[PDB]
Amino acid sequence: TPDRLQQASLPLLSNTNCKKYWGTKIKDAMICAGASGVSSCMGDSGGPLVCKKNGAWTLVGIVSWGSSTCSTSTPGVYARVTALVNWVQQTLAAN
Amino acid sequence: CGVPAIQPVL
Amino acid sequence: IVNGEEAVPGSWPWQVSLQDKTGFHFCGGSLINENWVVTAAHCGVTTSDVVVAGEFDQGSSSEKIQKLKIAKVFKNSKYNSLTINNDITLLKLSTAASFSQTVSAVCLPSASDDFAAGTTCVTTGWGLTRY
Repeated sequence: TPDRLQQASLPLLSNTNCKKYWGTKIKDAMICAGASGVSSCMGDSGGPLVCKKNGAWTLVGIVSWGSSTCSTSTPGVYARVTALVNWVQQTLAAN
Repeated sequence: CGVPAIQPVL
Repeated sequence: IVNGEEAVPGSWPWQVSLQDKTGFHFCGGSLINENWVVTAAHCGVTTSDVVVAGEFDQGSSSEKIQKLKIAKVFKNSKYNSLTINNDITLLKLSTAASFSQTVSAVCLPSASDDFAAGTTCVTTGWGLTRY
């Protein structure tokens, strides 16, 4: 893996359009991005997928899975934070 | 949150 | 990240590195405040692993990084490892992060936030650049 931190811009896709690549593996708590010439890969897991909303970077996804070869033409799959933020807010409140 | 002190350059 | 580019050091202050006791980087994560890190459930983090904050170049000896111990690993009970669905794990730091210019929090969305198809976002990490 690289010594220094890498970044890459990439587009979000709709789950419907993403199912064209992954079929039924695409669940509701998942969000796809990429298939744009770049790709997350092994070692990137757990990392952020951030989008700028109203001037601040917000966590939209968490690097989850994708192409076993990190194909830059296949979209990467990230945990959809919007579907899990209620669990986060609940866990932080109780601990 | 979300606004770095060192602005990312893309 | 395959086809990415080197980031401006310290410009993604919420990015942390999960390294085992060996010093091996195995996953990334994001600080959501000084005591909590969000990462993926598939990373299989244990309390023997370390959260490294403020790092840019994992091969430098001169960066003032923060190596933070993990007190508890909260794997979303909804996580399905067969389908890799609800892939999120919260890590409660036993030792809180000290926020600075290079260490700070990322915002979390409201469960009602809309992020449209076609929107250009950014992803960061120390994953493989070539597979």
